[PDB]
Amino acid sequence: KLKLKYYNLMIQLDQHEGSYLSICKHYRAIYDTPCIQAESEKWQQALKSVVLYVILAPFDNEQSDLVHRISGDKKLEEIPKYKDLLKLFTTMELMRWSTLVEDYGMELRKGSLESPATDVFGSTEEGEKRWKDLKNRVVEHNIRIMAKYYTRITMKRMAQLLDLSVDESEAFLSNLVVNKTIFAKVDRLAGIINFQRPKDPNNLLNDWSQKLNSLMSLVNKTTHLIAKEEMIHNLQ
Amino acid sequence: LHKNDIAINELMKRYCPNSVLVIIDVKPKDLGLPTEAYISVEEVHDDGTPTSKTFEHVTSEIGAEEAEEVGVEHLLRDIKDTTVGTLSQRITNQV
Amino acid sequence: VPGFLQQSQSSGPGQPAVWHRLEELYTKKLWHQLTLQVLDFVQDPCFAQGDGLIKLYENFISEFEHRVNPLSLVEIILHVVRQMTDPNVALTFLEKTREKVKSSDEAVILCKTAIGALKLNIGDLQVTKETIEDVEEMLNNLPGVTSVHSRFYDLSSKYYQTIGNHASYYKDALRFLGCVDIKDLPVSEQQERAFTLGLAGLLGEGVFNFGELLMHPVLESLRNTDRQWLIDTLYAFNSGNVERFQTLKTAWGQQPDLAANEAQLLRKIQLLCLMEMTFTRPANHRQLTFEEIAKSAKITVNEVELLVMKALSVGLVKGSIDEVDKRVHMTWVQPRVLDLQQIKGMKDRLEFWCTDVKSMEMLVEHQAHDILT
Repeated sequence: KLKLKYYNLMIQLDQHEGSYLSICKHYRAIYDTPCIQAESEKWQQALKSVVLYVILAPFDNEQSDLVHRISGDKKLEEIPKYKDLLKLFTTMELMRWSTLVEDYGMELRKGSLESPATDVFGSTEEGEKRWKDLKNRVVEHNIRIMAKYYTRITMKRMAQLLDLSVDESEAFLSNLVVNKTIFAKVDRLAGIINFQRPKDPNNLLNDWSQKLNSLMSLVNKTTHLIAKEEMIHNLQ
Repeated sequence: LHKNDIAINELMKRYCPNSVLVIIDVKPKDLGLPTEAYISVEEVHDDGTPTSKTFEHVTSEIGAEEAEEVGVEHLLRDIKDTTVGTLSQRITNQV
Repeated sequence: VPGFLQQSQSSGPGQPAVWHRLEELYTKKLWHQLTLQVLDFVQDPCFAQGDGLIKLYENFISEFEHRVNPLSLVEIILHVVRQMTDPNVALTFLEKTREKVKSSDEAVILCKTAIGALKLNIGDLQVTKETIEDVEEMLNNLPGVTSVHSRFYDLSSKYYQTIGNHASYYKDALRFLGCVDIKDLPVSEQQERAFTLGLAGLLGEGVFNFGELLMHPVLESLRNTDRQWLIDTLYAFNSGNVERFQTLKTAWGQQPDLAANEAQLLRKIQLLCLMEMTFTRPANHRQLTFEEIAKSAKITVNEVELLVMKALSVGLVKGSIDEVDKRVHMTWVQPRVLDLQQIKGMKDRLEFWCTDVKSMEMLVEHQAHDILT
């Protein structure tokens, strides 16, 4: 099983400079060595190191089912840091970034396992790179739900909700809009900025096909209405 | 269907894993596509009663393949066909 | 063998009277009227040292008779185990009765429920979930007896007593609430039964309201005996939402277990009003304002985001929030209950659709009826 141990040598190369995506499936490949173990500290530190790099990689469709594959294991939930990491991902909503600093600032003092703090905060320049990356990931997590809910928003309310200056809002909105993940509309002078929406034909697909897509349930109304009616009437 | 029709399916469940019973209608009257389809399933209930069988309605459609099309398509000899675009859609708007 | 049942023939005054017939029942070699009469003596409360001695003769009966269902053997062993006071020797004998009896009717459902009923002192948590999971798996075919499903609720309720996922207790107690047909037991037990049921069902996080099943007709008579502060606060969780007086009144009525879930209930009603505010209005007109939510939920303007968006995660509304004017635009709705005089107005909304389509469509083909011919 030495070839499986060579993966622990290659994770230094993939994680070294530019690739946070390459560690996704490969940190799950190094996770197979503790499966044969017969180890305690390296096993537990492998659970946290493999669950704590989710913030490192940018948001992608592969990242969702990725963390869903590791989610549900009986060994993983034993760490309260996994409870916070899962809390922010599921259902989203909002949590104060200072509280996120509280839970992620105690991981240096936490342990037992020092390996996550060695990969993340072990290096000064790499730690700061993952500080600003964490800032970009949590603000993009806010933008993801908010953009789908806009419609429109205000600039000052965005500043107090994101807990950062208006120019930092325009900076995070700039590098997110060049990623073409969300098409925005931003004017700071009037105070009215907005995200989405389609932006469709729209006179045919949106208004027609969706409204009469609800008329599918309207013409199917009586069909399943008399169904469930007879269902509750027969059994009693 | 009277309440006794359940045990017929429960007897022939040894023949087929799931037996779907088809109510039909010999005399067309109302309201539309005739007959009916009920599948044998155990849905229990949200009230947690001991499991009882209330047959779920299966949507039924009329179709054919080749020769079964030949017979009836010649046997109509009744109304214009279709005609597409004029009377068809508006009579369907009535019905 | 006869003298073994003769020494036990007299359990006291009046017992040998009917026992003269009991001993004449096995002379004719009929074990069934004997089964009903012996089971009646076993059901008859006694010391009981009579059933402990005679169970060997009843075991001898089951030996050569090879037939009689284990159901009666479970009914007698649950009476004897109370006098034995030791569950371990009762588990060895009951599992012996499980392996020594076989019939077309499944004996695994009645034996595992008897083991689960005798497992309360083990105390719990070790083999419980395994055999409790096996009960309803073997009950799936064919659940026509209706008797053992209440025993499945017994071992499942005692499985819940570890607390234990409150949200699951209402589903298990629903199974019991539908299992037994006629209550045939004093309401004095079912008033606290449906009380702690209302507590564990209301405090559950998975169910924010479910005001529909709060009106279920078999439990509403049990709620009539209960004090009306619980029914009124269940109407607050049915509609509400605040109604700050009633959500406090349930703290006046029930002191324990509410202090932990109180903030959860407040969140549940704060996401409950969102469906009812757009549902009550004729609308839509589905776009609301921040003043409507912040005044009703009496929460700060910064937390209405978490408020409405959590309801988006619950699934009761898909709507979007317009944050320029801080407006909230609802979409669709989560249907919950409704009411009397609503079937009438429903016929009004229908019959209007009837005369609409009838008139207009009869006008359409009124024009083109000529040209058809």
